[PDB]
Amino acid sequence: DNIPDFVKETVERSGKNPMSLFSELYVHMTGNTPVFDFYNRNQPNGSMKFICVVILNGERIEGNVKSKKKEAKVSCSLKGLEVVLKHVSEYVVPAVKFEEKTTFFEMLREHTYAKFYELCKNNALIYGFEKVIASVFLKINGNLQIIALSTGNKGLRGDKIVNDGTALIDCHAEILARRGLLRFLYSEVLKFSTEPPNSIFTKGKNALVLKPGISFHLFINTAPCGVARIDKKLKPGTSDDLQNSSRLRFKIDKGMGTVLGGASEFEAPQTFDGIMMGERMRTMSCSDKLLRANVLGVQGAILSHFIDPIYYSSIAVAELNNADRLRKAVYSRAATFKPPAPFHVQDVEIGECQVEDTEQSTSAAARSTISSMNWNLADGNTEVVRTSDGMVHDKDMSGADITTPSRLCKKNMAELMITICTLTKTSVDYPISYEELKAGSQEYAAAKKSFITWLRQKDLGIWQRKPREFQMFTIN
Amino acid sequence: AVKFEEKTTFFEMLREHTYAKFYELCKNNALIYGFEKVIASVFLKINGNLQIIALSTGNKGLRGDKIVNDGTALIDCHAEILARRGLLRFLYSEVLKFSTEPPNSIFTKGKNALVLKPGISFHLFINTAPCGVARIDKKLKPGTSDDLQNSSRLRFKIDKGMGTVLGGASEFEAPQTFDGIMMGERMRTMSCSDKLLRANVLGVQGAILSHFIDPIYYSSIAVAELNNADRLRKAVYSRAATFKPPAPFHVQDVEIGECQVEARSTISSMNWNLADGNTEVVRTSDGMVHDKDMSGADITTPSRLCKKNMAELMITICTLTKTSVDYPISYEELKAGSQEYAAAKKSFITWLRQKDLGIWQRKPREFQMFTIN
Amino acid sequence: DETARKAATQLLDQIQDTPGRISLNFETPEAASVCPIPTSLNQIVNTKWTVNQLQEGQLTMLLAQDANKFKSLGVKNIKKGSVETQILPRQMDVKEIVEKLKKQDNDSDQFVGYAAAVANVLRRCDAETAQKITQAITATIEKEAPSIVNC
Amino acid sequence: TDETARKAATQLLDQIQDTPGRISLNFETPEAASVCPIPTSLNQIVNTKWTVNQLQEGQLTMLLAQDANKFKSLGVKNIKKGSVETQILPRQMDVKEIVEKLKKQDNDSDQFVGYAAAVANVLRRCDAETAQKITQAITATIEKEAPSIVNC
Ligand SMILES: O=P(O)(O)O[C@H]1[C@@H](OP(=O)(O)O)[C@@H](OP(=O)(O)O)[C@@H](OP(=O)(O)O)[C@@H](OP(=O)(O)O)[C@H]1OP(=O)(O)O
Ligand SMILES: O=P(O)(O)O[C@H]1[C@@H](OP(=O)(O)O)[C@@H](OP(=O)(O)O)[C@@H](OP(=O)(O)O)[C@@H](OP(=O)(O)O)[C@H]1OP(=O)(O)O
Ligand SMILES: [Zn+2]
Ligand SMILES: [Zn+2]
Repeated sequence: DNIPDFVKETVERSGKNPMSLFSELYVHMTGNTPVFDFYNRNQPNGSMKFICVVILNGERIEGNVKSKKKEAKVSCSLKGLEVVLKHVSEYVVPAVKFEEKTTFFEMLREHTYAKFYELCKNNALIYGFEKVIASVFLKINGNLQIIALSTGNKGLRGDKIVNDGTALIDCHAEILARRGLLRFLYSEVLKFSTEPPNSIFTKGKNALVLKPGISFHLFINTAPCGVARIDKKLKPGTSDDLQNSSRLRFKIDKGMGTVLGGASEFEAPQTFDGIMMGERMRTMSCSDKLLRANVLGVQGAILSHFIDPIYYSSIAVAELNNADRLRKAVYSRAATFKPPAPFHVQDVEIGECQVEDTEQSTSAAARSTISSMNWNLADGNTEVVRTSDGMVHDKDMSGADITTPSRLCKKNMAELMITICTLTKTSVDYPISYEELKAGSQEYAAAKKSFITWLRQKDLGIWQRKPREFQMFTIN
Repeated sequence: AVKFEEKTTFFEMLREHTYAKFYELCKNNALIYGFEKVIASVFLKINGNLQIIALSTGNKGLRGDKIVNDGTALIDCHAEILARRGLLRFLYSEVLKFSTEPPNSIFTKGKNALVLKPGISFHLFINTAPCGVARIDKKLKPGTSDDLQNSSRLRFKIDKGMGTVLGGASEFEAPQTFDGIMMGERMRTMSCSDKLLRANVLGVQGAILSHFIDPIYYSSIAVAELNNADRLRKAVYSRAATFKPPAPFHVQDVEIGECQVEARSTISSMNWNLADGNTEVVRTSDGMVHDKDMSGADITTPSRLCKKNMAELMITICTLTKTSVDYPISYEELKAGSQEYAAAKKSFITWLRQKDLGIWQRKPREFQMFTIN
Repeated sequence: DETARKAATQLLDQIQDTPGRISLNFETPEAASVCPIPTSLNQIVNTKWTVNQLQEGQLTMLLAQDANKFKSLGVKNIKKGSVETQILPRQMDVKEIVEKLKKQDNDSDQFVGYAAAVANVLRRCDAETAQKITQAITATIEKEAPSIVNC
Repeated sequence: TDETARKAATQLLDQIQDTPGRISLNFETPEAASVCPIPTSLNQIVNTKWTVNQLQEGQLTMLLAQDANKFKSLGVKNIKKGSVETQILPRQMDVKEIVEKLKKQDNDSDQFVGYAAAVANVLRRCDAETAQKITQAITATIEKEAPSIVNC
């Protein structure tokens, strides 16, 4: 063929058509936008032709001479894509931060992007995913190491829901960062099982506890969706607007924003069949999920069988003026809640980055992307998940898509926990299900129930729980 | 200037009087010069006596990043819509006039609500064809096969742009969200052709004013461009003639008229109202009134036509007429309080969806959750 | 047409004399034909109300008045719970609807697709036709499924 | 700016590029500590033997590669738990009274979700032949009652 197969490979794997892919890659390679030179060829009997010639990297990328502008320009785009994949190189960012100020969170901002671009070196297909990106860092005595890294701003479609837990439900960046943190915590539990000195855990009174000084810090390159975003308006509001601007919100599969609920509105539980019949699945907003994280811990229900609750010590958002309303949304809405005993409402430190208000990038061409990467230190490799169905789409030897569950899905988390239980000789019931395993954490279940009940009784709203059949699958 | 009589010159008379009134206003305030590129007006007619009661200019809308949650910003500043809003303020003034001088008002105590005195009718004039279905697309091809149906579907205005886009796209299936709109999602506002259809179905009075008065309908719509009467009639009446709204409402068969007489994208817009009697200029980008002092500063005031101002006027009306209204109620609940209008609007939107005309693009609930006191 | 010219000039002069107000000359067929208003709006009423009841600043002058001058109107503007739901279903293509109506391996999909297609067909269906479809479906289900749903 | 502070700042910026994802703040000089001040609540200086170098990329993959003999017990017990109801194997096959009500019920402001769910439920439990013969009847009824919807 006159066009290299790598052009088709890039077009297919990037999820972008050749014209859009050429437009994107020309802008990422040089400082200009493709312009087509409409040359014409005349036959002796009279004819009109177009070539739509584009010049790039000093190479003549003259396309096929054809009747109209469309086919000639798309052929020139194909050849220009051949050119951009030739001369192997890609855009990178040097550090541009300021010092001596409150730049610790800015240190977290640069190291998140710097780590992401390092991953792009080994896997070129994740380029451009960093428009919406979150990461988790582990700190001890001034030493910080990135733990989890993820992108994405979209959720599972209602058509693609499954009862076996193989699909990622919410592929927002911070949620996937928390899931990568969960995988890292599982790895650390295993390490404590084999090498207690080298692990971050130590034997507490009733469960594993973090060694002193070890902290976890969440960074998000944009404000989490929900009331942490709805409060961008600096005007304080009048009276009832304060309570109105603090109620729970839920997400739509693809909506870039969130929808406020009501006072006993949406009290009817979601049903699996309803979502399949066409009802839009409701997922709690990332602001409410972060409030839940700072009330109940980030470790989740399953890890509570091994470890004591773990909380984010700080949450950083790449916005210049976010300290007040992010803190309100993330901590203050439940500051008066009293969890049962192992848990507490974490007074998370709120940090602001500098240099760039990142939401310029998060709002441009980030709506188009439908796939999300996730990286964590425990696995050490990147993974791309198509957010529409929330599962990994690899390429077969003979073509067509083969689709496999992500490592962050419910089934894989349950399998990892069962593997740890087998290795550490922990006795578990054979016929348990995913829901029964999570319900097994008595203290965590009680704390979650009390938190939901308190949110209801304080008029904050109704927590939009998923249908029970999302989690009835048996692991063993 | 001058045009030939002996013809169907009633609508040309409307056009001439609208332009004369606008230029009379421009004499009093020269800042509004040049706004008449897209102008609309509402006339009140009794027997052979005609009087202009509302007037407006403008062909743009609110920007997505300038939205507010307290209802102080104008969402759509197209000339047709602001003419209806000025008519709303005029109708408020007439309700108050009835509450004190029943003989001197246009309203009369009906069976269960105020009704117009016999012979009183309202007529809408527009400088150009309303955006959407009523306005012919210079692109594509004349309606054939499936595109014939698309010649009658609902169209949405798009902020930070011009023209109306068709529905049914993958992005337009999802509901509008306040945070989504403000951070960069395109805010969808229904086109003037579909808004005129809603005006012909549920009336021009709106939900809040429907508490006191019976539905009020345009008796005629006049547009200053010819060879398009049938297209305008299809947009505003025909594509909903089969709809059967609840008892107090009906689909008005407006009389479409063409005037004898057959470019600029200025940011500001103006509106005039007989009830107020004074012109008002708003900035269409943010839908707010901008003034100045000591030859500087950017003092900004909500428009008289905004949701908050309409609610305040409504509450003042209720106070003067001693009408009992709940104290903690909000704008969203006040509009929903009118049972008949809410049911009719819900039925109309459902009917539009079922007969495959499109999904009516309702604004996020946060646009109207502000309380009134 | 001498008086037709008179009426035409009177109407033309009226745009400069009292802009925004039109007073057509009725009760004279030759002068009435100068600006023939359309028959759809040609209703003449002997009502005592006239255009002169309308003047600029109407609302401002009414607001700045004693509160004792306003009589009672309709009462009890009671709130109503705004419909909380967004567009509740997801739309799907009619071509996709027909595709799931004809597939017969649906037992592999656990019959979810067929029911979703039926729901989407019924959602875009008018109330009477939807009621008839529901009745027919229930009747044919009862006919062919005794001891399963029928009792 | 002091030479030591500038040196510490340049070291931090260079470490951004040299070892992405790893941050090593410097405390042996209070001037150097002023370059990147940690929040006072986040400082929490504690003497410890653990170091950040104990974290290796892909540690989970290597850890699972070891045989089970090197893993010691954590000293815990895991027991399932009260999941509400059994709402038997999915509150899917819902009790026959619910489908009887849903099929009978007329007010479908629910947007036909419940009725279609009931239709699916009764369809599933019928045998292959019965369910097969019902579906053509349903398709035919849809096609004959509302041709404009389906045959367009
Ligand atoms: O990490 P997320 O994607 O936000 O998932 C969480 C998580 O589910 P996983 O079990 O998948 O981690 C929760 O579980 P906990 O670990 O906190 O117990 C919880 O699940 P439950 O409350 O049901 O135990 C919740 O789900 P729900 O939506 O039901 O509140 C939610 O899942 P979603 O992503 O589905 O929101
Ligand atoms: O003057 P418009 O711009 O056409 O405003 C209307 C109006 O809203 P307000 O009168 O409150 O400004 C409508 O309300 P009704 O008076 O007809 O009840 C309606 O609002 P509802 O649907 O809530 O009734 C609609 O808004 P929507 O787009 O949500 O349909 C629309 O507002 P916009 O054109 O400004 O969107
Ligand atoms: Zn989110
Ligand atoms: Zn318009």
